[PDB]
Amino acid sequence: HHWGYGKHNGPEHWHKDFPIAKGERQSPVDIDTHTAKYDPSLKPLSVSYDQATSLRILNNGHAFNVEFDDSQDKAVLKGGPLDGTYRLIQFHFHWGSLDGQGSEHTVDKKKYAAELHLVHWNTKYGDFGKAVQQPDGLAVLGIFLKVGSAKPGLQKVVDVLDSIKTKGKSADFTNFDPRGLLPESLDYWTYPGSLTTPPLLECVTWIVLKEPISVSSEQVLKFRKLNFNGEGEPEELMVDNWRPAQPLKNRQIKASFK
Ligand SMILES: [N]S(=O)(=O)[N][C]C1234B567B89%10B5%11%12B85%13B98%14B%1061B821B326B%115(B%12724)C%13%1416
Ligand SMILES: [Zn+2]
Repeated sequence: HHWGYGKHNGPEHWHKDFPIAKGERQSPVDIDTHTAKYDPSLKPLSVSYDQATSLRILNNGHAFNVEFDDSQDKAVLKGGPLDGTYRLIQFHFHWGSLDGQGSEHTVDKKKYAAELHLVHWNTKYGDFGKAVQQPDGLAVLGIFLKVGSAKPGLQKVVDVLDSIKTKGKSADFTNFDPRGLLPESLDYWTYPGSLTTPPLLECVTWIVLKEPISVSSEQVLKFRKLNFNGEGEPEELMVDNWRPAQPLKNRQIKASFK
């Protein structure tokens, strides 16, 4: 009886196996733009993805994951709220069954069609597994998707999804440049939170970009043809793989922009 997004194993059940689900710094959260405060102590954000080496794309039964070679300092996130250097390990999306839902973070309670998460670990901790035992182990760059014009930098991902339809399937996915998934502006909000999936670990410095990227209805429709189930099992479309907003508790959301 594994965790998932259904009625009997979804977000309202996760706390039974992962009691940190009811913790003091869970994600995602609603970003109340009027309560968010500009923070002059934030340094410029540095997203340095020129040398990123992608390896593989994987359907893990919850999302599709594009995985990178993180054995050297290549694709790194620095600056902003971060102390030190965080290495890109993978990215994935959360999306809806309909265009009106799919994001995990919300903005004044607005839900976007999807949300991209670029996951990075703090290189002072040596490896990802050690980083996830630290309160500043991870940084996730979150980017909202709205439906409108196509995102040409996404199409290579969309086009390989047919080959990883079911849980456990993977495909080679080299030479993919995640710079093509970024909006023009790096204006962002930041707060301390958690992974939004089990194990829900409270390691994450969240950096959520204000500017969404636009993707086409056809692009997102292809996300929604993936399957949660494995090959030869009854078809359950991979849709609505998002956790809703959690209590803000004793936190403040800071803005990089005035
Ligand atoms: N939405 S999230 O980025 O908080 N969680 C996604 C994960 B997938 B699995 B991979 B590993 B586990 B799960 B957790 B991070 B990485 B990424 C770790
Ligand atoms: Zn995620």
